[PDB]
Amino acid sequence: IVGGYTCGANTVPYQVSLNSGYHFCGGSLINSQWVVSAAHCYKSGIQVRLGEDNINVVEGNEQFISASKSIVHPSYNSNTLNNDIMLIKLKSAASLNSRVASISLPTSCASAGTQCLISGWGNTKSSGTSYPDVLKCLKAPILSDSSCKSAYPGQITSNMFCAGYLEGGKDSCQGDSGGPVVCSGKLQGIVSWGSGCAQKNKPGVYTKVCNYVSWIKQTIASN
Ligand SMILES: [Ca+2]
Ligand code: NA
Repeated sequence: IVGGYTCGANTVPYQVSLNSGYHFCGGSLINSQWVVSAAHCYKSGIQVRLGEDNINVVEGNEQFISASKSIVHPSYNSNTLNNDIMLIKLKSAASLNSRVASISLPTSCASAGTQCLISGWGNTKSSGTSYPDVLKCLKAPILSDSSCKSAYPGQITSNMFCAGYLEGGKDSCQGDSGGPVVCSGKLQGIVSWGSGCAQKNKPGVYTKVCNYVSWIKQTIASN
């Protein structure tokens, strides 16, 4: 996250860290046994870490659970990153508590102008590399699709939306992928891609979760 602030320990209780010997992507807990993340974060041998704040120090509120199965969306295109979403089933159910809670799926899609909260353990520099150890947060609005499509011609589909600051300065970055975008108490996006981080006229691009609630609900009930 570039231009964000330190969230505070366990203030984003639905945020998860996917680890394969190191933190490589974020995710969101949707219920005791399922996590949603981006499909481009797919890897075999994932350990989901919940109740995390400093990912390098065990502070006591963490739960490390291995994934029993991963489902990448049937229409995921790794070239355009259209349908960038995947579900992960935990080997055991997580114990939900004050520090570990799930996020609710949306009943409708959000409007341009709505403010959201984006969080993650990714790079914090637009031009440089600085990876933090504690969770960072950033508040950003959803941008009109017109401004999104004008920043990226021919690349935006109906399953994506942009959020951020066209002036640059604030944005999600790599290491934040798969993580949540929550607006009004519902999970509306997943960190997917963008052009660099916090560059002018290059806002972040997110997976539009309101278009996948039926596939999500149907898939977790059958697995
Ligand atoms: Ca920790
Ligand atoms: Na993240």
